[PDB]
Amino acid sequence: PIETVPVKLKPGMDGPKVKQWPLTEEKIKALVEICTEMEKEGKISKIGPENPYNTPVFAIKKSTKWRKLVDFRELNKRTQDFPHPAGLKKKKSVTVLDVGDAYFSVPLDEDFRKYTAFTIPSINNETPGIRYQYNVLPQGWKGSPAIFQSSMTKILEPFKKQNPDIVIYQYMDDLYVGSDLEIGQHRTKIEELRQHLLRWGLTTPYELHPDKWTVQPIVLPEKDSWTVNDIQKLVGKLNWASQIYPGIKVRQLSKLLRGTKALTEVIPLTEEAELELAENREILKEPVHGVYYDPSKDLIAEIQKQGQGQWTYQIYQEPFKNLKTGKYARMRGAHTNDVKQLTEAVQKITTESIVIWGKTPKFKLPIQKETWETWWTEYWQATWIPEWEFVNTPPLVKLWYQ
Amino acid sequence: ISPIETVPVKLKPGMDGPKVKQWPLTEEKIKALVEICTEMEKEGKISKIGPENPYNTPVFAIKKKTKWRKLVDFRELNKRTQDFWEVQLGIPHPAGLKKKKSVTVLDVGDAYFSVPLDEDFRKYTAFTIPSINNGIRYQYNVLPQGWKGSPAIFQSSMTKILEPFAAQNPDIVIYQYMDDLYVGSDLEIGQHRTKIEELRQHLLRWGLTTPDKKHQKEPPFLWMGYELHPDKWTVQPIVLPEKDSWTVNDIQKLVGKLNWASQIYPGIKVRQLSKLLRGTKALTEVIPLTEEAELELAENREILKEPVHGVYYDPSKDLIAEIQKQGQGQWTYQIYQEPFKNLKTGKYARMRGAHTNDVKQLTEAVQKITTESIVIWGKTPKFKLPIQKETWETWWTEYWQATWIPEWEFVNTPPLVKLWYQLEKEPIVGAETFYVDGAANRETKLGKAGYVTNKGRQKVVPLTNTTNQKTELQAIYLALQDSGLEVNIVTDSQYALGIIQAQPDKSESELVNQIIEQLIKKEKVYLAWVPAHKGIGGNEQVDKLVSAG
Ligand SMILES: Cc1c(Oc2ccccc2OCCn2ccc(=O)[nH]c2=O)cc(F)c2ccc(C#N)cc12
Ligand SMILES: [Mg+2]
Repeated sequence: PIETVPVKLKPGMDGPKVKQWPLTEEKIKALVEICTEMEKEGKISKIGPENPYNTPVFAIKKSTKWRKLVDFRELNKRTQDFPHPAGLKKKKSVTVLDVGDAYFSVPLDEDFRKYTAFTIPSINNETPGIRYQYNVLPQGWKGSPAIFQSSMTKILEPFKKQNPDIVIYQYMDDLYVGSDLEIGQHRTKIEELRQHLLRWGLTTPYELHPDKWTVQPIVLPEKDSWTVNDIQKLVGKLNWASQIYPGIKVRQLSKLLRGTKALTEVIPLTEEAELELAENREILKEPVHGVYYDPSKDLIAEIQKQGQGQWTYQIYQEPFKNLKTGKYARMRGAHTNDVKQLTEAVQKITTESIVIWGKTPKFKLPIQKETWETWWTEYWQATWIPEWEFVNTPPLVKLWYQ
Repeated sequence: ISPIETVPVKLKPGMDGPKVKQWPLTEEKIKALVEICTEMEKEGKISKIGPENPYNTPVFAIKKKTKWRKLVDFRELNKRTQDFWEVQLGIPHPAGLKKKKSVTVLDVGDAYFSVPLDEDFRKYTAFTIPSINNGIRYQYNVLPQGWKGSPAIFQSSMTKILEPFAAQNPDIVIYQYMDDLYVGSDLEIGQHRTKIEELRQHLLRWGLTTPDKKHQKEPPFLWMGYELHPDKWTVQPIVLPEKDSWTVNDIQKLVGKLNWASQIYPGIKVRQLSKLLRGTKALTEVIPLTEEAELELAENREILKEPVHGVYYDPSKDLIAEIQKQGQGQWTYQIYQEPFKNLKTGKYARMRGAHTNDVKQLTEAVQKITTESIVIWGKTPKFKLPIQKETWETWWTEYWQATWIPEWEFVNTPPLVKLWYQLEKEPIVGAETFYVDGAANRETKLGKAGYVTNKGRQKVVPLTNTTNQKTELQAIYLALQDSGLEVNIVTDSQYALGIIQAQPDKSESELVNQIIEQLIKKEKVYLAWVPAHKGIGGNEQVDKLVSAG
């Protein structure tokens, strides 16, 4: 492994200089233990003040043992050099494997190491933070799987030879393994792959079913008795859906409210209006016409809090052109909260995004910036980190995707 | 003197050293510079160099009115040198300091000049002492004062130097800040003085002098706008100027000092003054003071009339935070461990939006306190809050945005944080149904707000100098005014709907405030939305009534 791979940055671009977030004494202590041990193993080294670069670090749990997560988003943006199977989403079962440890077998380009610099913060600015840089390929850096790619192909070659119908896609520190086998057979094959990797010195210390994923069809209410207010809600919703589905009409439904009525007045569904509603229920069954994925455009994920542990989400690239929609739910158990559910939702959506298109979406999070920045690590189990921003957009979007 | 290893320094890629010519100086300054530079050359701090050094940096000598000082202008060199790991900008907060029995302040004399400078970089520090006819060439061997790399490299060097002594003395706490060391311990005063002396000699072995006498600084310590006493801390005396006219700059310094005071003086209100500062024009122009700003400043003066202090931190005791309302959108808080012994205080008066409510602002205040607590103590405090579980739970449950509420105990201390009103979730039976609409001409700015009800009541009110949004709000307001205690309201305005559904209890606009007062006076209000220009029924009548005219 003596031969390091020369890594470059995009022309006219300097290394990352991101602020290290303040941490609790617990997390700092954990990071000090972890980095002490990593230093003893030659994985990282202490650096002097001539290194101006910096990358945020966090302590998570992923087990009871603390794990160290590095936010290489900026470095990833500033460093690039060099595929995704479309059949992965078709498979019945898909299992994710952590293969990040392998990266610590390969030395990092000496001239590039300074860009991986990070800081363990002190409490109350008592001392300057403890600064390190990486000597090996660090987890979370998009350069690591790229450099290790040949070795990975080498190790996986026999298994792929044995199992031609099994799909293996790599994203960052993760291996996605998809099969159409029965669940027991699937998990057995997964374990075989695990033991193969292990016996070839690749330590691997979460299974999905994309066969059930879909774009949620818009659902219209069903009532025994309709009030004026109900018909108003229905007409508003159908009007909203008319931007996406062209054949939707509301004339016969809105006709039932002609005049100036009290909101609570009970209105009988005439034959024509019920016909129109039925037709509108039928057109909402078929998928949208002209929506296609563009690999050159950013993926955008919006999320709405629905209450009672329910969260809706949409993935699109252009407005009103949803590539995917969904609804996430969590059993309360009194141990849950908004931040936990939102974090879990973000991770699930990101996973689905990776499986389907092979990249992470840009999130619009319905939460205050500082709150998210404070508590997002508490439930974060993934090794990757998507981009995100913070928004409002409450007013009608909730009840329509509801 | 090279026991201290040097930090390798490079120029920015593609840049060469500075060649700023030496400005002509008077004979006296030349003499002073010659003597000082001979004394520094004698100490090994600088060296005379050959003729083939192409680089130059202007040098000057002055004595601020007895002693002479050499100042070097390293601006060009600094612009041409690499970046370094940013030196500590943030200072420790006094409320975070753990009470020690013994405390010592060590000032390092000639800090920068005691640390060697990277060999290959010394040629770029070249400066010239002017001859009378036309000169003597010099270069630095140590960290120059005013150079870009000096603070960080001195910092690093000091850390590495301190590592062994700290290794052999884990019972001694050493803070490092600029050219100062702050040493604390719980040993007996005598053996504490002994440990201090050991540290002094150790530093002297690396070429770092410390105060030779009984250490020059004694309690209380004046430091970065703070007074550090043995058993307490406070802020240095805040003097608020009294002027007839106020400029932007004066107001900025005023809110600056008030901000500074707020960390220990409970009750400080800066909001109206910053509202005055909303004029982000030049700092020259005169800003007329609002009555609210006058009152605010007056109250601040009344608060600053009394001396206040804070206590130090004890890791064994719990961390507790309390929050009280200060009136219109302003909040104050106290962080303590002992019930009346405050670690520190603070404020929160951000709207972050045109409209909000008490519970939202309270939650935001809690957020700010949480962040600050993590920064200062490395932990989150327990919260004693003037709000009941039913209130907050209802709010965060109905709140469309995700929020994090800590474990807290309800302290009954008026004014309590409450929901002044709650919109209905279902339409109201028996209540009159107002279909409302507002319109405005986007050119003449003229408009009108109107309603039509199911009882057959219709009305239109004229409006001058307005916009469509404000007319929609105006229409909602009109429906509130002319209705009974219960009322259903239907609008086609997503804007107005969004403003009302957020359920604010305070606003920047007086119209929204009036609407709020009305909503409070009501018993049941249900707001419904319909798409405009869809001939819904009720909405079409008010549109035809008000949209065209
Ligand atoms: C003197 C001292 C400190 O002292 C401490 C040094 C090391 C560890 C713990 C300390 O303080 C705990 C709190 N405290 C404080 C003052 C006192 O008199 N007694 C105390 O118990 C800590 C600081 F940030 C100082 C910052 C600037 C200056 C100056 N000039 C002196 C400081
Ligand atoms: Mg309108």
